[PDB]
Parts: sequence; C-alpha cells; structure tokens
Amino acid sequence: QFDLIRLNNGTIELNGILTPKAEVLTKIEKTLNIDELESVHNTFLTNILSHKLFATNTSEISVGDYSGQPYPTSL
Amino acid sequence: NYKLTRVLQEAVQLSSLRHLMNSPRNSSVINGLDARVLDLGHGSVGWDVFTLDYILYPPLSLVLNVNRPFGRKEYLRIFNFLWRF
Amino acid sequence: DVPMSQPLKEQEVREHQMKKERFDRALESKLLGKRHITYANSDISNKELYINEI
Amino acid sequence: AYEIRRFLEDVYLKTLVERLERDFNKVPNFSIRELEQIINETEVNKQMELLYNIYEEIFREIEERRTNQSSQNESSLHLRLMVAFDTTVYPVPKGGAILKIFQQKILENLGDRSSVMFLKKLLNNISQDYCTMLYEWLTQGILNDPYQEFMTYDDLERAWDTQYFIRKDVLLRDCDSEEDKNLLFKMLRTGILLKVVRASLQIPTIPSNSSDITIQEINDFADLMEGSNLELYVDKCYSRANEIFLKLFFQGYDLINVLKHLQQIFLGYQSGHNVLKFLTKNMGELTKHYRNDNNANYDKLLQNFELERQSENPNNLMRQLLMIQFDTETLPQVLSHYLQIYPEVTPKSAIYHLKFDINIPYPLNIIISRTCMIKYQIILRYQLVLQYHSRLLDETWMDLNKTPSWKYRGYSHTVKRRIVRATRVLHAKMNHFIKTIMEYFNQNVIDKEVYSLEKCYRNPTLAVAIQNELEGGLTNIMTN
Repeated sequence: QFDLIRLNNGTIELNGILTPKAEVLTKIEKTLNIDELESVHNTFLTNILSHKLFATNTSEISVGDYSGQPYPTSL
Repeated sequence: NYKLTRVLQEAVQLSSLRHLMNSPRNSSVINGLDARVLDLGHGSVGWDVFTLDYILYPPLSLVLNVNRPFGRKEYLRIFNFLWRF
Repeated sequence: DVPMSQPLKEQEVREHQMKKERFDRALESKLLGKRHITYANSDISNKELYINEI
Repeated sequence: AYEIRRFLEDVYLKTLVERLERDFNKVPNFSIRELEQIINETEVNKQMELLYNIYEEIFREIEERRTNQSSQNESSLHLRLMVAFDTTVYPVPKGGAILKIFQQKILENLGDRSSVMFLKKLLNNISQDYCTMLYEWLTQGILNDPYQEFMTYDDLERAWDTQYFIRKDVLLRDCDSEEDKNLLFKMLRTGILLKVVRASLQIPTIPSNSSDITIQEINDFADLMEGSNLELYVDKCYSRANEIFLKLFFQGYDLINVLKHLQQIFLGYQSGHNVLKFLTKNMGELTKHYRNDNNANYDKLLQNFELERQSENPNNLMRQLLMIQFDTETLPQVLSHYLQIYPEVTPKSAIYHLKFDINIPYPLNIIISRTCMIKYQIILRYQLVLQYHSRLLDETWMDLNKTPSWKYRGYSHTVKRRIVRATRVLHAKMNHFIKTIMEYFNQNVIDKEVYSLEKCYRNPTLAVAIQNELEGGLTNIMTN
C-alpha cells in the first residue's frame, strides 16, 4: 500500500499522507476508472519503451562503454 | 566531592531507608537528601567538614524550616554535634 | 558560621542536565532553529470593494 | 462598531427622540437645564462617555502603532515545535489587543457598578466570535481566521510540512512569566494535535464522542479570563487532545511498531544480524579510497542497498523508506558540531562518511521529529563504525585460524613468537577492547534507553511526554 515517490537524486518519501491502519471510532471493490485505465495502458507501454534496450533517440540515454553507443543501436 | 553522591545512594541502599528510596511513591522523600562540604580552611579533614542536608523545594520549603540560606541553620549545627558522637 | 558549599547531588545533576541542554541547543542551532522572528510583507483586500488609484 | 451603532440607534436616538423631542414638542416647563438633567438621568451621557473613552484609547493605540515604527521564548525550542513568533505590530489592534483594552477599562472603572456592568456586557458581546474561534482551535484544531486575528495561524495558505506562527500582538496574555508561556504553548499544542488527528483520518471534524473528556463552549469571556479559569479550560482541552492523539497513533498507526523498526534500523536493537549482513555484502566499499574519490562510482553501494531492500519485508514502512547516503563529513566532524570533541589531527575510511536517513511520513514526523532523526542517524553511524571494526577483527581471527600459513608450527621457534604470537596477542587485546566497548555501549546505554522508552509508552498520557522520553533517550546516548 505504501506508494513511494523516488527522485533522481535518490531521495524518496511517501506520497501524501500515511493513512492509519483502518482505525475505527464509529459504526465494495476499489476499481479503476476511464482515465485510470488509459493511464495503466500508457504506463505499460512507456515502461516497455523506457527499458534500456528500447530507449532511443534522446539525450536521456545512457551509452554502453566499450561501444560508446546506445544499446538498441548496437542490437 | 563527587564520589559522595554515589556514597549517599549506596548508604540509602545499604540501610533501612532503602524501603523508602525503592518505594513506588515516596522515593521523592529521599530525592531531597543531599550532602554539603563545609569550609573550615586549609588542613581540614573530611570528618569535621562533611555534613548532610536536605534540599526542600516548594511547597515544603515554605512549611519545613531546614538550613535556609540566611537562617540559624539549626539542622546543620545539630548534625555537627551529633556527628561528633 | 561558615561558607559551606552548594548541594552535591543537585550540583552534579545540574551539570549533567546542562550538558544535555547544551547538546540540544547546538542541535537546534544546526537545524536553523525551531523558532524564528517575522514581519508581515502583505495585506488582504476584497474584490467586492476593489481599488487601483486615488 | 456594531455595538456602537446599536447603542446609538437603540439608546441614544431613542432617548433623543422619545424624551428630548417629545418634551420639546409636548411638555411645557421644559428647558435647557431640564434637557441636561434628562441626559444625565438616562445614563446616556455616562454610557456614551464610556464608549468615547474606549474609542479614544483605540485611537491612541492606532496612533502609537502608526508612529512607533522604530521597533525590532526558548520553550518553543525546549519542545519539539516547528513554530515561530510573529512579532509584527499591526497598524490597528486586533482581538486580544482590544479585549485587553476593555479589561483595562473595567479595571479603571472599579467602583462604578453601572459602568462596570456596561463594560462587562460590552466585553461579553464583543468577544463572542473570539471565543468561537478559540473554542474551534481548542476542540477541533480548525483555523478559520480571514481577518488575521487569532493567536496562531498556518503558513502555506505535499502541503503537510506546515509551520505555525504566533501573532504576539493579538495575544490575550502578555507571555512574559512562565505560567503564561505554559498556557500559551498548551493552547498551541492542543490545536496542533487536534489538526493532526483531523488530517490523518481525512475527516473535516472530530466527532464529540471520540473522548470521555467533553468540552463546553465559552459562553462568558470575562469569566474565562477572570483567573485560573482559562488554565483549567485549556487543561481539559489539552487532556482531550492528548487522549485522542495517543489513541490514534498507538492504535491506527502502531507507533510502538514504528519505533521498534526505527530502533532496529538506527540503534541495532534486535537487528544485529541485519547490520552484519550489510557489512558482509559491503565490506570492501566501506574501506575503499578512504573517501569518495572524484565522485567515485559508489553507486554500486546504492544498488546493493536497493537490491537488499527489494527483499525486505513490505509491511516495514521504515526500511522501505531507508535511504543510504554518503555524507561528505566524517562522523567525528559531524559530532564536533554539538559536543566538545576535536576533529582529525587526509581521507579517512568510507564508513566514517556513510550515513542513513528516513523522510518520516506525515503525521509520524510530528513525534519523530528531525532532531531525533539526526540523533538516530549519528547513533547509527557510530554503531556501524563499531560493528565494522568488530567484523574486521572477526574476519582477521578467521584468516588467522583458517590459513595454514598461520597455524603452521615452526618459524625457528623464535620467529614464531616475535611474529605470530605477538600478532595473536595484540589481535586478542584489540578484539577484547572492541567487543567490550561495543558490549558496554549496546547493553548499558542503548539498551537502557530502549527500555526507558518502552517504559514510557506503557499507558502514557501526553504526546509531548513521549517526544520528551524519545529525545531524552537519544540525548543520554549522544552525551554518553
């Protein structure tokens, strides 16, 4: 349940507020909506194209030493 | 001058006052037991210099007259006389 | 009759507490302090009663 | 101003018309002297003189605050309070700065029971909304302050690292003696804890059944400010706030478990095997280069750590949040910023620069402040240095009893002594010293403070008491 935010400087932190462990004082699925489903699909496709053996055509690429090239170009 | 506090804790532990120091409520009674080092000049001996005291804070310092900073210091001189014995 | 010394147990307790307090104050100072001082740079106004010139 | 206008309309103009004009139109024998007599008898002159005196006092106040522009408490630091004082002296008095004027007037009118009754009814009328705001801040932590009046206010209009301020100018008590500061900070802490409780549960208000200590509304401000009445009122509010806050943390957040995991991470408590594992997997890097060499590729260290964290328990929020870091300052130089020690007298081994930290999530950063987190971090760095040298001497004993080159019986029966026997004797002395220092530390300081803290949250009563025990334990450790 702990949705963590991780930053490029290595610093991480919980996203928002820590909810209590179902604390009760007084006395139904959790599904995904349309924008959430499209975000899930786009996240899948990005995660696949963000993988190092797919990332091409940008400056954010880390290059493989002993070739000096981006891995997908080599492959 | 700094082993004396440990000596006091141990003496309270090695005496009938240990039922008071190790009490769940009345430990504060012995919390006020402190020692004082007199000033009788050079060449003195700890026997005629060491004296016991009792550090009272309000509300009790208002009710119990102990060796107040400007009184007669009755407890101190009585303690000296009995310290001789 | 004599210039006796301050209490002993109380004296050493105070010394220990002063060590702890000095440590805590240095720690706070290193953390830019938990309390500071301010002056107010801006004031409210209401769009029902708005102004621009005299 | 509303009371002034209601006085005029309902008393001054009523007197004027229904007496003066009706006698000027219908009553023979009326005259100017009888006009002044009628004015004096209906008390309209006395009550209007009172209102005008209050107006003149407010006017002199405004004038002072307009001309006196040449102007510029440790308890807020003795407590874990990210709160500042707002020493701004506003152009017009607000709230408490005017209720104080009214109380001063009631004092200056002592003996004129009619003037005292008038001024007391004026105060009870004016301060009703202030009592409402104070009641809300004391029972629900809500700050609805659109006119910048209340004693305290939130900054920042993600949004959880809120900082409170205290408007010194609008305070009800001057905050000079010790009991006034105690009361002021008790009010502030009551509001803060109630806001935390209300923000965690994502609710807009705290139900009145959440505690057995129920608070009534302030229906007489003059009585509340009479004497110790305000102290008891704030005491009840503080008791209810602490009860609810401690219920919430110790049940909905399992703060005992969070402290247990923090002591497992930073103290080593019941977690020696994890530290040993970390060292064995990372024994080579923490001694390399005696430093970070030209921003050395110590990213492999972070990768090892994240790999281990991937195999860590998921329900352990603290180890999920543990961030291994390489600080550019050695442990002694970090300690020199608080204690009377002396720095190195050259690069020095990488474990001396290694450190850890956790961005404690809201609300858990209310009790587990950044000060106790820095204490945890320094303690963990020291414990890591000790356990690291102990692992060094362990693996040294291993190489001295597993390499046949050292077990070999020989060496001229002279070289054997002056080399191997002296080596083993010095190594044994080093091992005994290191292990004894670590034993003393761990089971006479660290264990003592863990046990004290464990004693504290056995049915506690105040959140500030738990914070005080935690910080006192870590201070007893850091000042050891």
